[PDB]
Amino acid sequence: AQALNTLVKQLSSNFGAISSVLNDILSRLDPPEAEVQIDRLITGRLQS
Amino acid sequence: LYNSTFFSTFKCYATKLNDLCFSNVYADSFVVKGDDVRQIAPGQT
Repeated sequence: AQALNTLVKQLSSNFGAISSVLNDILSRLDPPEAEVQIDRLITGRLQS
Repeated sequence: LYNSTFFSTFKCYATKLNDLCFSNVYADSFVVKGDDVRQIAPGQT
């Protein structure tokens, strides 16, 4: 359970990005600026 | 109203008519300087 709880909670982590929710970096920023933001949240959640 | 070039800025803080969905949206109206147009933005302390 503790391994799951760590795995669940790190979805909330910003990983140095603007948001930790994709529907606010996409629906507010421009699609050139949305790319680098959605780039890092993939890499940050991958190494979780 | 966004379909106009009589205005100058349209700076919202496209995707910025996709984010316009919230509670009671205001229309705070005021006369600024051209040096104060730059300081109508979140922050600008």
